[PDB]
Amino acid sequence: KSPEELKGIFEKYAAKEGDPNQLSKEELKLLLQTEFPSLLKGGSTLDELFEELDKNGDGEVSFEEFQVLVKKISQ
Repeated sequence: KSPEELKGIFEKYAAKEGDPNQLSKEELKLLLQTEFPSLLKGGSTLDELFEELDKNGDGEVSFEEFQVLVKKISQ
């Protein structure tokens, strides 16, 4: 999906919890389950993936640091 579509997705799942800008594990899980069910395991198991994506180290994943996932996809 284009970065734009991925933004749309990011917003969808983020907003589904409430926070528009930042995904928790659950938003990621549902996101991944719907759009990329492999990636729940693939590359890294969800919990580890979350840490890997959360470069800023707050816990929850912003659209910017979420680009690490898109990088992984590109790889």
